Amino acid sequence: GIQGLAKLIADVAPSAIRENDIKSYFGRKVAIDASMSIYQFLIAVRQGGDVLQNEEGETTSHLMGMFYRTIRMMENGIKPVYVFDGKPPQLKSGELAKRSERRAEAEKQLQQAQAAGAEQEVEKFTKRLVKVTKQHNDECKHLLSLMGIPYLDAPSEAEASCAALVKAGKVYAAATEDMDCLTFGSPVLMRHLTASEAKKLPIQEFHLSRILQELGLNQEQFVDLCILLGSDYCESIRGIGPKRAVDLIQKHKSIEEIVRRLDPNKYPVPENWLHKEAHQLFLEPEVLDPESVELKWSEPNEEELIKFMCGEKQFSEERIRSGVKRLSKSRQGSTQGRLDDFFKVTGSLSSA
Amino acid sequence: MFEARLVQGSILKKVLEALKDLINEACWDISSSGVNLQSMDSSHVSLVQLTLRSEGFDTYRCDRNLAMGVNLTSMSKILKCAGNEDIITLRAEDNADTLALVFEAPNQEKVSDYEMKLMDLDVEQLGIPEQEYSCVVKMPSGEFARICRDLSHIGDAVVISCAKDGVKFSASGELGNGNIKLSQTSNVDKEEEAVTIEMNEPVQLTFALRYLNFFTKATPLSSTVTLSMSADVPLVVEYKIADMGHLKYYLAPKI
Amino acid sequence: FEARLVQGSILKKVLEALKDLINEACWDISSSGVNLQSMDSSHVSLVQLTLRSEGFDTYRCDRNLAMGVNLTSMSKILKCAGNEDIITLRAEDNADTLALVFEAPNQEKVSDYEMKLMDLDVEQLGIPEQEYSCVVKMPSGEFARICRDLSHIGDAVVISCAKDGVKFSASGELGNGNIKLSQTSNVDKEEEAVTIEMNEPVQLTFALRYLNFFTKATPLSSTVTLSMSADVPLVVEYKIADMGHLKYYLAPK
Amino acid sequence: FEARLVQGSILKKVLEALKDLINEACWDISSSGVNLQSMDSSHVSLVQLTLRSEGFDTYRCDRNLAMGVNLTSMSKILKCAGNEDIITLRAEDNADTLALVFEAPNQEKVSDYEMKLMDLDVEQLGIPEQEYSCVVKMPSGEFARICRDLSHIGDAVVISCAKDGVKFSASGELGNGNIKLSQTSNVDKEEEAVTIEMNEPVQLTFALRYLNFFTKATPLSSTVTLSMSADVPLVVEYKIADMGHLKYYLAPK
DNA sequence: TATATTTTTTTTAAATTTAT
DNA sequence: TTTTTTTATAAATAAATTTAAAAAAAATATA
DNA sequence: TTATAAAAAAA
Repeated sequence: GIQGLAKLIADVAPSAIRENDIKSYFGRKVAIDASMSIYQFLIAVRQGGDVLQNEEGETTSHLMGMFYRTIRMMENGIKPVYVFDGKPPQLKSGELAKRSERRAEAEKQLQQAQAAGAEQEVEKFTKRLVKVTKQHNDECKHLLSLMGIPYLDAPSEAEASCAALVKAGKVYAAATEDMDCLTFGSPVLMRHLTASEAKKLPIQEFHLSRILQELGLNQEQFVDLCILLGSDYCESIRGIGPKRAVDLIQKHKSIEEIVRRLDPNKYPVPENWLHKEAHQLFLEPEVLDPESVELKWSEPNEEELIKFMCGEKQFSEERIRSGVKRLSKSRQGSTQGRLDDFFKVTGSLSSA
Repeated sequence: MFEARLVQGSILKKVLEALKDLINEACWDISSSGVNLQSMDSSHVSLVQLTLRSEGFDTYRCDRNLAMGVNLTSMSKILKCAGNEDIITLRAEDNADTLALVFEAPNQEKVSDYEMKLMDLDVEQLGIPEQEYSCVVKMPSGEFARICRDLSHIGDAVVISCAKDGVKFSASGELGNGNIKLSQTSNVDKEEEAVTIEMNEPVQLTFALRYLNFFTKATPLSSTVTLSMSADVPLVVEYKIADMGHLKYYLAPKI
Repeated sequence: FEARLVQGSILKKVLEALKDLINEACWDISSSGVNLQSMDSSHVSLVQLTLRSEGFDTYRCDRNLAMGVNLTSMSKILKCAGNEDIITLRAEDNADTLALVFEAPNQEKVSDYEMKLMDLDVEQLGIPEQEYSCVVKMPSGEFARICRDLSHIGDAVVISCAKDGVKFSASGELGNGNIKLSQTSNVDKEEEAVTIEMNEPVQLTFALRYLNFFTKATPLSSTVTLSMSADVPLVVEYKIADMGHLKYYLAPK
Repeated sequence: FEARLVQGSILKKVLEALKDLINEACWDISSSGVNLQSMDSSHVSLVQLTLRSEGFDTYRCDRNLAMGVNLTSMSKILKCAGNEDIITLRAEDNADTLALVFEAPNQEKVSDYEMKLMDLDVEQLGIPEQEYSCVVKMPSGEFARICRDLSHIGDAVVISCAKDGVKFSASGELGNGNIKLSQTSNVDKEEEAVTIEMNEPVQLTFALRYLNFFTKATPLSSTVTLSMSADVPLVVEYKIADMGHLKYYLAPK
């Protein structure tokens, strides 16, 4: 959760963003932050109010949404892996307390909104407060196991494990809407992987190497800039926005030289700093070993998956059967390789 | 400073007709050795390694190495203005924001001095090793266009099988299985209807059909298609222009 | 079943004629010919086909088999064949694949094509062989001119028969149209012009979308044998030269 | 009114020249010949068609008949006429039907064709003969390629007149197009030679969609007469072979 | 047979409710 | 004179289904 | 996790 970094890339270096279409990633192994997907499907999938459930009162919008999105990405040749967030770090707790205060005040407007009688505000502040549990991620990993599509459990941060997965070459690119994966160290970052059309949502492919080439920076330089735009792991300056962070990073290289040149009368310096441990955690988080995990996209199971998806969820079994048939049809097809792994780049060529 | 007078302008017209729909924006690498192009597809499957050497040009001179960025849809739309017998002169100057195309018909009087605004394009050049391809199939170009179109009528993949007796173009689709077989036609003397196959290892590879249909728009350049390929090596579709250079088309295999 | 055509452009023009009229057809392969009876997608126009066995080069038929073929798919596969291609229709008794073998006239390229056959066997409606009052044996491109140039102005032609000439009368909303031909039994030109065998007058209102579907068989035959009577569907013969014939039927409005 | 015409391709190319510009117009048919002075559906360009009665073969005309035809509809009627058919127009006093009769060259097909006309407002603009300072006599194919190939660059052409030759310039997103034409003073074939008569040099800007609609008339003649002067409509004249002319008009941009 | 040139198929991006 | 927190706001979807709509390959016509 | 228009504040 980085404040305005997408606007900074869209203003400074438009060549770093390659707005592609959903079928263009037809051979790429893709690591997905699964928590963004579960939060996307537990908010948008609604029918005028309550979350789309079964008759047992079990929340099951995220399973049907990930079922549709994941089979629509096997249809376009994406081989995904969903990386799940585990225990949050100690520096996450300040923004977690801020988000808990936001959900508490959203609970307060939900308390005064049920007595108001307005049904739009009730479903709106039900969309404002969603908390994922162990049971949602457990049935999410169960559906991924029954679809034959692998899941990875991060020890600290799923964006950090995604950026460690891309850096080890196990997957081509990280898939989150966040700019955290650029900070944690993924060279290629994908965005907006939904099931939509060409005009509606393009795929914002963020290349970190193009960002570091255009800004003239490297990995520890971009982390300090990403702190100065207000990351969740620390607190930025009140007087320094995006463009002033660009000018001060291009003036002072490390963040300690920014500490070595400030005035407290003009620029309000936040006391009790967290930037050293935030820099040491964005550079060096604790993650899983990506070389020790083999990624296999196996054949989807059929009868246990249809009894799991309809015996306790009361779902349209023909749509589930057609989705497993499309996953099994598109899984066994011949994938098309690229020319990036056959011929190597000897140098770029600009315009003159 | 870059003056490239080309008498047979139909060659450059057919090059841009071939290149208008595969790649949409290419960077022409102009050197003193000749006009070159090395640009990939937007989906990173196909590569257009185009060269046009300085010997076939009627009047070619360039002071330094130049790399203009050209919208190829725009260059095809401005090169459709020239006829099939126009002498086409490429003119670019110092700090070239525009490229001037001069179409002078020999028997007629039209001095068609067009200009084209260039593009701010930054693409990459890739080093191609001079590999010894195992199965090299020299065979007629309109036959290759017929094979690629009539197997794209069935499906989306052609499984090219090569052997000593001939090359087999098999395409599995929803209608059925179309196995186009060819024979080695070096025993029967023909002037251009010759399937000359130089095979070292029997290769059996699968290629796409949208990119092969994009490749077979280069068929009015020459009557020879040099299908150079090997096992897990990308296919080379070379259109050897008799005047200068060769239009080489690269294609990654399907797995 | 193995039918080898020296002139495979005949079967190419047959499937270019029947690619848009009927979609799925039942090729009733006889021991002495290739037969087909099917109706269109709206079940109003009847198509009859007969490809005789002596027009083929090599023909064998060990069993009377009725293949069910989507003609759009086999038309797309016959679009792969050239206009000079030797076409062999290999089949299998147990396997439902029609191995279309297109061979080049020179011995350098052979192109084998299986296709997937479904099962569509329905009750064919056998026409009774009856005498026809007005048999117009007229050239094919002239009839293509009639069908397209009267479908430009209307949706119905009201064909009138007479001894001196046949009149194709269209009275659509854009205007009136009366194209009247002239009787000539190979008198002036080198091939056979409009020959009318008229006994009783014919005054029937017809359709033009189905006649536009009918006139796509005009590269097969040089002549069209329009035979019709009062309140019967007309017979549009496309007599293929020493290979067989192709019929079309359309009820009056 | 009756106007037999042994070469129907001229009237066919007239109606393929005017069906894109004008939807509905009044054919001012008089005793001196067929006249059509009408303004298009977008109300920008004026078309002056004059077909003289001396060019027709059997022309008779009683009064001044002004019938309002539909150009797309009777263009679809002239689709039925071939390249070589003899077109015989026919009309009456009390009737509002433009009876069209097409005759074969070998006299075997008679294609009667009536119309359902409707009345329209008779608007006669009547641009007088302003003295054009720069008159250019271009071939049909050269002007067709110039308009059709500068139309891909921009929607506006810049025509420049000089003693050495005419300059066709066009700008836009597609760079800058700029075409010279050297004035060949009767040294080549006279159907190919470009002759310019210049009094003062003329530099004007015209649209290119309307010029594409004008240069659709290029099958009619081998010579196009472009007449230019300052702040007047541009004459794009198509001199039909001894059968009057066809003049277009376009205000400058 | 290029060279366009309209017709007409073929996607395909809109805009609805359902996906309980 | 732009920039920057700083607000209290808004929001995270994809298929079942037509349906009007815009291209994109078919099939003439023509020079 | 976003994305906004809006607005006082400030370099």
